[PDB]
Amino acid sequence: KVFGRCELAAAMKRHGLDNYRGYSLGNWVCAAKFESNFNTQATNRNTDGSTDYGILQINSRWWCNDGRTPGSRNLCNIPCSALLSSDITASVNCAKKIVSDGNGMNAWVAWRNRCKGTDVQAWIRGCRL
Ligand SMILES: [Cl-]
Ligand SMILES: [Cl-]
Ligand SMILES: [Cl-]
Ligand SMILES: [Cl-]
Ligand SMILES: [Cl-]
Ligand code: NA
Repeated sequence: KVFGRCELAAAMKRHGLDNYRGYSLGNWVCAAKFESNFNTQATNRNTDGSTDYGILQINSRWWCNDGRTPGSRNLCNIPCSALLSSDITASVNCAKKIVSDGNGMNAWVAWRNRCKGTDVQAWIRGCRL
């Protein structure tokens, strides 16, 4: 599923991400835009053989099991394919664990390079929330 900007904002709000660990909703929408272009089916392979999955590009090196990342962890306790669903629940719940692990949203490279320090409220401007 390719979300619209305001559609995704509303879904993330319903799932408790607005101001989660102090990150306002626009941060999460901005991250998703640059990680996946709002596409739940996005995948990208990394140099070390791990793979990033879904709307927030969660990495199989630590967070999910895809059966092809030897020596990795599965800290969200899910198959990586669950992160590609049209229902964003699994991605949101795993993202909550990631953002709580000490480094905040700096875990998302695209957030750090394209959203951090910008006017992220623009990403939810005009949306009925
Ligand atoms: Cl957009
Ligand atoms: Cl915001
Ligand atoms: Cl594995
Ligand atoms: Cl949902
Ligand atoms: Cl933080
Ligand atoms: Na893994």
